[PDB]
Amino acid sequence: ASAYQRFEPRAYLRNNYAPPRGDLCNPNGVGPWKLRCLAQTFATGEVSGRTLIDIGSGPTVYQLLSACSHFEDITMTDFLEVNRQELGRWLQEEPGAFNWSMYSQHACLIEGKGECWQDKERQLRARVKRVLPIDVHQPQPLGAGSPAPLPADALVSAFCLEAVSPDLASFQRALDHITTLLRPGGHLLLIGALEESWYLAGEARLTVVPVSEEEVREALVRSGYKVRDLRTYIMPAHLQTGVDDVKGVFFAWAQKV
Amino acid sequence: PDSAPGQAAVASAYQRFEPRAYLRNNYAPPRGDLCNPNGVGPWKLRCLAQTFATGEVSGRTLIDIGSGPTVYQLLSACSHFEDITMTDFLEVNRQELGRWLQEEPGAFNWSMYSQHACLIEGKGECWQDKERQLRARVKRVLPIDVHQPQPLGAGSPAPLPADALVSAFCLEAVSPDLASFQRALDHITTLLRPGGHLLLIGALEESWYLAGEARLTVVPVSEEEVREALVRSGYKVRDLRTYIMPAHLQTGVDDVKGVFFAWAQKVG
Ligand SMILES: Nc1ncnc2c1ncn2[C@@H]1O[C@H](CSCC[C@H](N)C(=O)O)[C@@H](O)[C@H]1O
Ligand SMILES: Nc1ncnc2c1ncn2[C@@H]1O[C@H](CSCC[C@H](N)C(=O)O)[C@@H](O)[C@H]1O
Ligand SMILES: Nc1ncnc2[nH]cnc12
Ligand SMILES: Nc1ncnc2[nH]cnc12
Repeated sequence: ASAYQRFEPRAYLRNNYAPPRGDLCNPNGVGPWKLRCLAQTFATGEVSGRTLIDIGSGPTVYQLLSACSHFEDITMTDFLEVNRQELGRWLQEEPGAFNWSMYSQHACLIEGKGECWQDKERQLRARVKRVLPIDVHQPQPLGAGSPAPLPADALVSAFCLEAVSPDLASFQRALDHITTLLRPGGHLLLIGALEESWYLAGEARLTVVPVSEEEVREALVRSGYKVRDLRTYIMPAHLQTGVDDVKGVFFAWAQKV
Repeated sequence: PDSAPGQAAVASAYQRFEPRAYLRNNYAPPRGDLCNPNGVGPWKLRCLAQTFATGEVSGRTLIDIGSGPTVYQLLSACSHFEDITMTDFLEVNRQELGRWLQEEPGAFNWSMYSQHACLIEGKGECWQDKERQLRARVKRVLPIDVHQPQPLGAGSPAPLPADALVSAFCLEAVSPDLASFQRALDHITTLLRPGGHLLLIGALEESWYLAGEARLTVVPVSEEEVREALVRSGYKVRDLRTYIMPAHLQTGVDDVKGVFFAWAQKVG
């Protein structure tokens, strides 16, 4: 909460999206697995519409690489100004931007439509209309007079809720909050840490609520979703690096009813 | 008649061939643009990928004829051959390949090509692994002159006869006339085992191209002239496709009208 005031974007990108965790060459890593989950889901053709909002974007864009060709209006979000700034640098191809090209390349590989990674990035940059503040702890996470088209046809969120909640109940409530952003029938792609209790972001040490796959499932059900898919990636030893105590990564494809 | 004159002219002209300018001319945009699938680059890689994808072209040893300063022509090939020989007439080109082999920063950057080849091969291979494997499998870089009856010389280092040949934009670019071209095709053919395969890529109806100061005179050939030459040398033509160069890609770096890709198997 106040702890997020020390959160360092570059340290976070370093710890999670640079080697080893960010190596994409080996298909058994967390990176390729996450991209794979995202791509397979959209390749189904069942997740579609006009508008999409990414909840708790942080300083990362990989979570939208497969989504962007299915949604012409995209809203990115985060609670921190610094994350939003870091997003801006990439979206505007400004100097010092993080280099997401490995991931863009990999989404292209996985998707298998012969697309060059540059076309992929252009499209993503083209369809992201706005980068907005957000606080999942608020009943109206986006605020009141949001420039964001509501309700969204679809939601994405990776490593936010559990990462910003002290306990299960808070986790459950935050999920309720963002769900009100989602149109009935809409879709939610939720990615997150399993059985994690802390992670580091430079000088920031974040407290995390440790959640299990069944708990995530139950929270989704409790929030009014049908769970279409819930998969688990177990974190191999060589990717336990001192930056957290994550045990695994869950991917959930839920649909609002 | 006498082949020494024409060959002498060609050797004289190539002394001015500039690898960086040539690379810039043909492998940087717009000709190098890999994003448009209708562009020449994507078409070349695609011809190679699909040929190797048949699984019908394999063995232990491969020789790339007239490599120049480029490696793209081996990207799809390298997963099918343990031992690859690269070759060029010009030391400056050989040095260029040397820089890429050592993975120096000053080396020309081929990774867009490596990536694109990974993309269309469709095995989810990252481009660093593809590159890593090409570097490992290139066992030597050798001088060569396709006009000599033994293009690699006598007692060459190369494992002979090779199981397969690749050759991109070499023969026509160094043969003053059709007979020269034919003779050259004959010479490289002696390097290949019977039943082996040759993958030939080249310019169609081109009479000149630029490589810096060097402006080289090319023998313009047609698809049919190419086919007959392959037959004349002892090959069965398995595949001969043509790409017509788009007007927007005719940049004044040459007068190429199109590009040919031949898949030929040496009779035996
Ligand atoms: N109260 C709150 N409401 C909404 N987002 C918050 C929040 N407190 C912190 N965040 C954001 O939650 C994110 C967790 S990490 C960033 C995750 C990123 N989506 C990726 O996939 O790697 C951080 O960007 C953090 O700034
Ligand atoms: N007499 C000869 N015998 C064999 N190769 C020759 C030659 N004279 C010039 N060459 C080489 O023929 C090449 C033509 S350029 C094509 C290079 C590369 N294979 C490509 O795909 O882009 C030049 O590298 C040139 O140095
Ligand atoms: N909080 C976290 N823990 C483990 N892996 C992550 N990847 C992104 N955020 C993470
Ligand atoms: N000499 C040449 N002419 C036309 N296109 C080429 N691509 C590579 N070399 C070429």
